[PDB]
Amino acid sequence: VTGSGKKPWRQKGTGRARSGSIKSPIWRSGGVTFAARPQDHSQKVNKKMYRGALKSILSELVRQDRLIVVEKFSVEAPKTKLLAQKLKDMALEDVLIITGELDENLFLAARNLHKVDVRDATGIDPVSLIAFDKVVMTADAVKQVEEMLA
Amino acid sequence: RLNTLSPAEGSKKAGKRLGRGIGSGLGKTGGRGHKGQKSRSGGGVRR
Amino acid sequence: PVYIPRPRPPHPRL
Amino acid sequence: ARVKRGVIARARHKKILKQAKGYYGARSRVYRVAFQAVIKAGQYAYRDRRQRKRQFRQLWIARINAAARQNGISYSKFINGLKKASVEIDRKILADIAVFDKVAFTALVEKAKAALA
Amino acid sequence: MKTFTAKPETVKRDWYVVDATGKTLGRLATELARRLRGKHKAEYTPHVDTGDYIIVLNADKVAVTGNKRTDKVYYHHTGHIGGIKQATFEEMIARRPERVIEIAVKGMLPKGPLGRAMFRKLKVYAGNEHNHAAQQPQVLDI
Amino acid sequence: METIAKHRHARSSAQKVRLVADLIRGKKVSQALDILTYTNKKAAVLVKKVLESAIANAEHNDGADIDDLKVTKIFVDEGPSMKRIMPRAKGRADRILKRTSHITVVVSDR
Amino acid sequence: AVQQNKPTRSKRGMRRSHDALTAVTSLSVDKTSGEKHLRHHITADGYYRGRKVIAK
Amino acid sequence: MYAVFQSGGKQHRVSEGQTVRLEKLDIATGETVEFAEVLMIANGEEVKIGVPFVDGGVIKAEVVAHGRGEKVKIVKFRRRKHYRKQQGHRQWFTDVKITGISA
RNA sequence: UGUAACGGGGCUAAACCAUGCACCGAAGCUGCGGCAGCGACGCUUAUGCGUUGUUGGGUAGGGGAGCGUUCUGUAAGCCUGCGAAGGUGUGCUGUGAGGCAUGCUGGAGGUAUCAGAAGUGCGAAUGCUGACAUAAGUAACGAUAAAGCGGGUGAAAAGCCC
RNA sequence: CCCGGCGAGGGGAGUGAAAAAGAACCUGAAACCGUGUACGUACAAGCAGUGGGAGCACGCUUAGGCGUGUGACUGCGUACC
Ligand SMILES: [Mg+2]
Ligand SMILES: [Mg+2]
Ligand SMILES: [Mg+2]
Ligand SMILES: [Mg+2]
Ligand SMILES: [Mg+2]
Ligand SMILES: [Mg+2]
Ligand SMILES: [Mg+2]
Ligand SMILES: [Mg+2]
Ligand SMILES: [Mg+2]
Ligand SMILES: [Mg+2]
Ligand SMILES: [Mg+2]
Ligand SMILES: [Mg+2]
Ligand SMILES: [Mg+2]
Ligand SMILES: [Mg+2]
Ligand SMILES: [Mg+2]
Ligand SMILES: [Mg+2]
Ligand SMILES: [Mg+2]
Ligand SMILES: [Mg+2]
Ligand SMILES: [Mg+2]
Ligand SMILES: [Mg+2]
Ligand SMILES: [Mg+2]
Ligand SMILES: [Mg+2]
Ligand SMILES: [Mg+2]
Ligand SMILES: [Mg+2]
Ligand SMILES: [Mg+2]
Ligand SMILES: [Mg+2]
Ligand SMILES: [Mg+2]
Ligand SMILES: [Mg+2]
Ligand SMILES: [Mg+2]
Ligand SMILES: [Mg+2]
Ligand SMILES: [Mg+2]
Ligand SMILES: [Mg+2]
Ligand SMILES: [Mg+2]
Ligand SMILES: [Mg+2]
Ligand SMILES: [Mg+2]
Ligand SMILES: [Mg+2]
Ligand SMILES: [Mg+2]
Ligand SMILES: [Mg+2]
Ligand SMILES: [Mg+2]
Repeated sequence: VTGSGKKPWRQKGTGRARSGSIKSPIWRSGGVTFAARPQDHSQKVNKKMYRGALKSILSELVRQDRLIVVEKFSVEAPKTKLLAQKLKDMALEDVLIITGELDENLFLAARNLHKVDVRDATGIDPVSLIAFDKVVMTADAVKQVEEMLA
Repeated sequence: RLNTLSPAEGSKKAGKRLGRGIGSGLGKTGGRGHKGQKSRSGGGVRR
Repeated sequence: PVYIPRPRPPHPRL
Repeated sequence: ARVKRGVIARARHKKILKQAKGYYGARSRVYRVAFQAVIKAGQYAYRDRRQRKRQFRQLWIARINAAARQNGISYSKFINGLKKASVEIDRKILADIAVFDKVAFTALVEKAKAALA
Repeated sequence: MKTFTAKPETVKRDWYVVDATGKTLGRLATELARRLRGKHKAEYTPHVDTGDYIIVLNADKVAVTGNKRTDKVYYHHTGHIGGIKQATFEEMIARRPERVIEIAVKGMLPKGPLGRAMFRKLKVYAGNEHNHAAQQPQVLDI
Repeated sequence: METIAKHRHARSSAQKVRLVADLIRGKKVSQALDILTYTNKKAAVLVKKVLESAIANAEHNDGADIDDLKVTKIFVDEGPSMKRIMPRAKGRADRILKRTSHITVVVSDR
Repeated sequence: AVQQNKPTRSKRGMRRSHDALTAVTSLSVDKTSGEKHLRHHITADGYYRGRKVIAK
Repeated sequence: MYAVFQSGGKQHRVSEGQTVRLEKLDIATGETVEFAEVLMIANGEEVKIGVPFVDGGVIKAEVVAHGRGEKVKIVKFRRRKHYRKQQGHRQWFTDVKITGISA
């Protein structure tokens, strides 16, 4: 606290409590008793536990039919209109598209649908897998991800 | 589902907060006995 | 306010 | 993650004052002093729920004693004649009879007398 | 169901006259206190004076046992510091015999507005005549 | 109609004015005015200048009939007490409070 | 030389019970002017018993 | 004509046609129950008492409704000893209605 | 200080002794209801504990279980200008932390659930800050060099002007 | 516009959705100070409550009483850390 360190009043004589510095956490405009440091909250989850988490999330996506597997699936013009119409055809609304490789057209088409995210077969993650309504995995991505999980 | 994952029982022991009332067990010297040295701010003999 | 005087010499109860 | 604890403290102090409604002076306007009164009122309630079971037995007994000395037998010999005749009426019913139905209590007294005879 | 309670307005209070001649002061005033407080009534309720007014006659002729006649002292302090004025039994009987009974019954009545409202219903009289005949007190042999 | 006339931030204590205000209550204005005119106080001046108002705001807004006009409800409330500082012996300072009072008069035909 | 508890609103009011003001019982209309004036005080116009005793 | 009968060890005195408030009885909220333990029958003037019981005594009641009583608040407390405890209680009660009384 | 060495009245039994019978007398025990824990054949299915027996005063303290507030995700979801938070009443409900529904004020935000983090819960620290009490309409109005009157102006003159 | 001192402050009128949004300006709590109503209180003793409880006032149901407000009188009761 930008201040001084002088006893605001002597130790005796005063009728008020024994105080030491205008900065004390008690006082108004004083310091916080335990000021939070800028910390890190990254916690280590074992490689094996992360793999064993994905190998369970995917099995349950299968069991819950939220995993729609397809062959090649992209577009020809980077038109979010085109991709949205394509999803209308697929009768879906909120989908994580795990393609084999980021197809710049598909990526640019999905950039602007806040219910659709296109990820390569490697940048997948549990939070997204679970959160998104349905995940569509091109068979390329299926093979890639199963070999990644090993 | 995101709002359905719940940890297995006994995982989170739910912490222990000292000096937060009379109902909670601790509080008013928070499980560190009455006055003394082992009950001071930072007190406690060396190893 | 900002200044506090010393109290009177207390009872010399020696 | 600062939490301005300005609603819980308020709606708790108020919850105490609402219980303190009806107390004299600042004892019902100030939370630092209504709190003592409310815990003291709790002690008094928890203790009077037994002092009442005492007082009402010692009132029923007084009424039965009245209406028994009326009919010529002390409370002791009355209860004794009752228990001997194995009549299990309790002091509350005895007192209320002795107040409302005088001839019923007179019949009770006569039965107790006969049992002691 | 709630037990009965005598109501202040609904209750009736009889009268009684008692002849203190030769009666022992205690065993007179004691029964007087019982009656005044209302124990003799089955309609008793300890927060309402269900007792019957009592008129004491021959209050001079009350008697005490043993040598109490000249040794039972009645003290009272006059508020002022040194004045603890005492008065023996004979001096009390000679000055004003009402106070003998009145004290013996204030001592046995409850202490509190109910007590000082029960003691309002005792009408001790020194001699043998009482002008309360208009209320028709029944004779009482205690 | 209950005509209201107030006086907020009146430079006078909230007690010295209640002393006067409690004189005139439920009284015909024809009598309350006399009382205040021959009351020896300073709050008498305030309450009289306010009662004049209330009567005028009755006769020029709510109709007429200064004849039948009782001071239905009159009350004096604490107001913003101006702080000031006064020095005492040995350097001590004591915060004195210049008091203020919201006078309220409510006169009605009744 | 100083209090030792605070006298409540009860005392702060009862002690003021007698601090109430004394409303003047009644004025007295002048003899001939018809104006109001305190007894034995001259009327606001300088009349007293109906005599222009002031002319001011 | 009233009857003295005990249900929860607390003997009530009830006339035919009025309600009571018992300790809960395992009876559906609209069923008819009886008490075959009458302790005394006013029977107008000639009261029947019975040594342990009025032998022929039978009271017929209709259970009006169950319920939970007023919320009492227990507050245990020891001054200066850092100990208090709050607790509620609502005793179950079975409002019945004395339909019939038989000596 | 004021009896003052029965608690008081008072008592010659209303004292002491001995015998016996009654009765009052606790939150003890019993009676009916309710909860919680522990233990024992169950039900084999993480049990309705179907049943029991038993335990349940508790400070320092150990253990178990929770309520609640802020923020994040679930949530571009849901609620909401046909009234959100907040404030204030009322009723119901839970064993408690508490919740719910709703009246009025408010006039635009809130957030279910299941998890996650805490600046997570105040009555005290001669605590800090702001506000308002009390003493109180009381002391005091600051040199005991001194004021009085007429006229003026002014809404009001003891204090301003003459 | 009216009261007002060619004031302060206010009541009307008017904008405004709202002026108990009027610049002392969103909500507007609590302490604290009033005004009105209901009940109690001027022969009564004490951690100021609780248990009981009459009376009185009021809302509903009718007339079964109940709920609310007070609480006369009485048993017990010497705050908190
Ligand atoms: Mg800071
Ligand atoms: Mg790594
Ligand atoms: Mg504490
Ligand atoms: Mg420890
Ligand atoms: Mg300590
Ligand atoms: Mg030690
Ligand atoms: Mg230690
Ligand atoms: Mg914040
Ligand atoms: Mg008992
Ligand atoms: Mg006593
Ligand atoms: Mg100086
Ligand atoms: Mg002291
Ligand atoms: Mg005065
Ligand atoms: Mg002496
Ligand atoms: Mg027990
Ligand atoms: Mg038991
Ligand atoms: Mg036990
Ligand atoms: Mg325990
Ligand atoms: Mg402990
Ligand atoms: Mg919030
Ligand atoms: Mg408003
Ligand atoms: Mg904190
Ligand atoms: Mg605080
Ligand atoms: Mg001050
Ligand atoms: Mg004052
Ligand atoms: Mg003084
Ligand atoms: Mg003086
Ligand atoms: Mg002076
Ligand atoms: Mg001077
Ligand atoms: Mg002059
Ligand atoms: Mg001068
Ligand atoms: Mg103006
Ligand atoms: Mg706004
Ligand atoms: Mg505001
Ligand atoms: Mg307020
Ligand atoms: Mg009176
Ligand atoms: Mg007297
Ligand atoms: Mg007193
Ligand atoms: Mg009481």
